[PDB]
Amino acid sequence: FVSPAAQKAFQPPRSC
Amino acid sequence: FVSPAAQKAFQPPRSC
Amino acid sequence: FVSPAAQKAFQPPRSC
Amino acid sequence: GPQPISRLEQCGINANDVKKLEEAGFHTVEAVAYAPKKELINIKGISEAKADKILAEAAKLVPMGFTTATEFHQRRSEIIQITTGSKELDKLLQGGIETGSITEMFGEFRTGKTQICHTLAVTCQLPIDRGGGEGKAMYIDTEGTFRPERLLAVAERYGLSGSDVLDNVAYARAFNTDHQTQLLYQASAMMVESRYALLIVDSATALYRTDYSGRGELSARQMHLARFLRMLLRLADEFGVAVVITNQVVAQVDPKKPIGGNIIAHASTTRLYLRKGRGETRICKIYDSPCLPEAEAMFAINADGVGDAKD
Amino acid sequence: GPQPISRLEQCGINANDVKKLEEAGFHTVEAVAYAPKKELINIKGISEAKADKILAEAAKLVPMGFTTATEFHQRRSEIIQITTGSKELDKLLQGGIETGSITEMFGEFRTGKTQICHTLAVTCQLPIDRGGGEGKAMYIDTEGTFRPERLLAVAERYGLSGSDVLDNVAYARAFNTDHQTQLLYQASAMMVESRYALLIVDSATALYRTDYSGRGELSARQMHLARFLRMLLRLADEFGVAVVITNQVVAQVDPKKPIGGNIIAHASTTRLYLRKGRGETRICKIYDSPCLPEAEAMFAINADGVGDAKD
Amino acid sequence: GPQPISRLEQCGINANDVKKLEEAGFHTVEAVAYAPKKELINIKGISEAKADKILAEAAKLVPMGFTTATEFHQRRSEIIQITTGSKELDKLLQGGIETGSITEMFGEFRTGKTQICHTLAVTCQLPIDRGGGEGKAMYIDTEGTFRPERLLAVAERYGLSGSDVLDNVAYARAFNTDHQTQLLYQASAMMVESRYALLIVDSATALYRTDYSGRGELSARQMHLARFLRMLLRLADEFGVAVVITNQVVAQVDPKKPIGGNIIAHASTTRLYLRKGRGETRICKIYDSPCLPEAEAMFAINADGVGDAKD
DNA sequence: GGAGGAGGAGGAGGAGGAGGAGGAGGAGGA
Ligand SMILES: Nc1ncnc2c1ncn2[C@@H]1O[C@H](COP(=O)(O)OP(=O)(O)OP(=O)(O)O)[C@@H](O)[C@H]1O
Ligand SMILES: Nc1ncnc2c1ncn2[C@@H]1O[C@H](COP(=O)(O)OP(=O)(O)OP(=O)(O)O)[C@@H](O)[C@H]1O
Ligand SMILES: Nc1ncnc2c1ncn2[C@@H]1O[C@H](COP(=O)(O)OP(=O)(O)OP(=O)(O)O)[C@@H](O)[C@H]1O
Ligand SMILES: [Ca+2]
Ligand SMILES: [Ca+2]
Ligand SMILES: [Ca+2]
Ligand SMILES: [Ca+2]
Ligand SMILES: [Ca+2]
Ligand SMILES: [Ca+2]
Repeated sequence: FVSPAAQKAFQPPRSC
Repeated sequence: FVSPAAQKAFQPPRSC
Repeated sequence: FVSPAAQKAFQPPRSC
Repeated sequence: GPQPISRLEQCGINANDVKKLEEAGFHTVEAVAYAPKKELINIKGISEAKADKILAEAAKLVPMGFTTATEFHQRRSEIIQITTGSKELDKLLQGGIETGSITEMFGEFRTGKTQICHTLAVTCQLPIDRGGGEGKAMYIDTEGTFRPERLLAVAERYGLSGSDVLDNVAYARAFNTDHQTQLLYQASAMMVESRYALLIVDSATALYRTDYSGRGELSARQMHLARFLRMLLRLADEFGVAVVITNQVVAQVDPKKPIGGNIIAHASTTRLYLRKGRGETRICKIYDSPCLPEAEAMFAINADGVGDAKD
Repeated sequence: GPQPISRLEQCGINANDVKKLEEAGFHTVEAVAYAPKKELINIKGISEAKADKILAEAAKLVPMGFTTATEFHQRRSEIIQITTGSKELDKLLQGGIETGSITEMFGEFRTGKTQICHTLAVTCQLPIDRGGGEGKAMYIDTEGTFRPERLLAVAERYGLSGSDVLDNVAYARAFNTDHQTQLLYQASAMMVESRYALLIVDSATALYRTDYSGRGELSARQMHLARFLRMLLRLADEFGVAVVITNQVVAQVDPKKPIGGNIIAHASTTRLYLRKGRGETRICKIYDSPCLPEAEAMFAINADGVGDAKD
Repeated sequence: GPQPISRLEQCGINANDVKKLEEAGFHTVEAVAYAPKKELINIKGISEAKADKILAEAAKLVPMGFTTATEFHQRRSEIIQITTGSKELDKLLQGGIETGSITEMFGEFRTGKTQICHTLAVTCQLPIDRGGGEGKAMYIDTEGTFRPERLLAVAERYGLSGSDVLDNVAYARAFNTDHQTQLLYQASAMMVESRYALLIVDSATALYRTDYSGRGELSARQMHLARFLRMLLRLADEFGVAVVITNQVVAQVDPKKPIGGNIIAHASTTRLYLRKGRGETRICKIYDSPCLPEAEAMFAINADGVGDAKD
């Protein structure tokens, strides 16, 4: 199965 | 073989 | 080889 | 806990087949799902089509797909770490002996491999609040050096019923390497009936050094050991127990190397190197781990098991 | 990116057939073009004539003819190389881990195979300006040694949102070799929906050593591994990801050899041999590559992933 | 006692096969059960199928499964500990020399390794009420320093018939390491016919230092010694005798180390380090044990064997 | 109505283990 959070597209990791 | 005392489920060890 | 006296069974040592 | 293999009958498997999966060593749905198609074909009554159905139905009951590191980080933050009875040692391991994984402790003689295993055998029965795992202890022993009196000593330290502590430690002595592997199949049967937190093989490699003496027996030796370690990982993934194996050392010809070759080194996730300190104190070093830095600690073997250095 | 297989419907393919190509694992036009006629015939509904049409139309949408080394040198000069988090290591690789290719890292235990994979899993999300690939990370794990806390450490070093970094790493655990290959077909489905830069199989050979234990299972073992490696090349050509597999070692009887035989050696374009240095430092050697000279470097495993030797 | 191997005939084994198991060194059902499948295949007449049946039937006559620490603590609380003839020494060992295990005593010259073995050879014949084992003594000697007059001295102290005491000590002199191992196979034959309580090898390592002189003979030396120690454990588990081996020492280059390497150190459960005191007094230290704390005692070599320090 | 015939095609590595060995005197004085 595909996790509903793994199906989401690549979001650029913000700065911390 | 399985010991008849090893087949028994985990009992929480009391306080002494 | 087995000694004929070593083949004999354990005898309880008497008291002296 | 894991799902008993009986749950396959409510999914389209003939109960006569579930019984055949039972003689092959499968007692949970997870063990059947994690198994290859090849492993089920090797069973007598099972055919090519049955294994396809058995695997398809098992796949539905246990998740074997992708997740996110977020979900996995959340699930791992809830994992049990059994206390080693030593604050300084638990701090080195960042909590204690981690479950669902294979931990290996090696060292010279007297360095505390059997003594840590006897402390772990008790402290795994402690409530999680006290640093335990709330499960039984399984102690496969290949040397004959299992001392229940060392368990009673650790029990008194934690104020537990010594009689009840000895009732939660399942003990088996292995006499050769074939027996050592055979005992793991019975372990899988028991771990469904009762809750176990820790599995101990002491020593996991001692018998391999003399069952396979020859020069040309080396490949067969490491292959048989690889299967044993593969089966330990099975029990760790199936039941979530903490597998703790011990290992003996050897001298460097060209200064102490653990035996077992690359097989034991790749398989164990955490490797603990134990040295002799002064008196009753010992030194534990992180020799290999995915998450812990290469550091050291100093514990002691006391009259009540493994504890902190009393000085 | 690649073209979704739906684009075949605008070319004369019945959408009922594109659905059958979907169950066979084809989700892009490239995957269907790169496929043999034989592979499509093995599908149920597809006939001899359909595959001829499906291949003919797929051939028009993706170029499969000759070009010049000039055009290929130009296109390759724009290829992404993901940073290894180590200047000295990136200089050895002349940029970093090269995408569209299979890179293999092997070595003894503790030498940093899992630690490099955890650094690569983060630094692939960096913007290309910082040495990344601006894509997600896929981490197929066959040992159970995936630690999301080691990702959060590498994230802090590059000042990235640890929560966002864990959201871009898709994690799957493989339990046997059949499952390990099955996970690659789902990988092909996911890589169309989202942008992935890196695929990690750790370890790609660990499970083959015990799934195929016998002496006569050797050919079947290397054949199954050859198909897995052939499928990794498929994903690397289809999506342009960087495939990074790890490998275990063995002892030389007549001093450390990677396992997998000639199959793994011919298939991997870059092979990285990792040794243990002193303390936390490790030594990476170019073991095989089409373009890099046989050289060495010295990196270190730090509290924030793989970095340069801190001394 | 153990079950004679003849009991396999009442279970489906051809008496012609039991005779072949006899020439291979198996004289009890336990010895055959504890044996690997591999060990029986190496016999001439035995086939793959026979060993499967022989092992299956042997498995039924002797328990080789799990029990509880309770049952094992109960069974161990009934184990015999032979007195060392010294109150202060017995208190150090918490009872005396424990049966079913390998005890090793090492030290410099004159420190009493041969003198303790001569006291143990007599006090093993005492009734259990007096601290004995009520069995015969077997004394494998590799140095030529077996003195029956030292047995007669210990007999007078306990008021036993010196002639009867010398009738219960079976003596063999080993001239090389091959002979030393060969004598253990004959030991297994004798221990079925008569009841033995104690087995003594003095010294267990003396001949290994010169049979394997070379630098490249080191692995072959420790391998041959490992098999000898593995066979001593066999006799200890099969017959429940107390195995007491002695060991020589060496100087530390970088102050007294026992020889035999890690093989002898891992194999022996209890290691006794003997020092020279003043006059006739000696100091025994617990060097390794699963249950005894690292402590010391002070015994003496008197005109009637090992006793307490007379002062 | 009738009347058979034609072979061929290789491949696939893996597996560490093993310590031991002591030695060497000297320097008067109120
Ligand atoms: N009750 C006790 N109190 C204190 N120290 C003890 C006690 N029992 C054993 N010890 C010490 O613990 C050490 C034995 O450690 P352990 O039994 O774990 O050995 P090990 O590492 O398994 O060795 P081996 O390779 O010989 O099996 C020895 O130093 C011994 O003196
Ligand atoms: N947080 C950390 N800080 C420092 N060093 C660490 C940290 N986590 C792990 N290490 C070190 O990294 C090494 C582990 O490397 P890694 O997990 O990549 O092993 P591997 O090559 O995959 O081994 P194996 O074949 O056993 O799986 C060990 O030396 C360990 O001590
Ligand atoms: N009858 C006796 N009465 C008193 N002391 C004795 C007597 N016989 C031997 N001894 C003393 O016992 C010591 C000999 O001990 P033993 O024979 O056990 O040596 P060991 O430890 O085996 O030495 P080695 O390594 O040389 O074989 C010597 O100090 C010797 O003087
Ligand atoms: Ca031990
Ligand atoms: Ca490992
Ligand atoms: Ca790893
Ligand atoms: Ca290559
Ligand atoms: Ca002697
Ligand atoms: Ca030992």
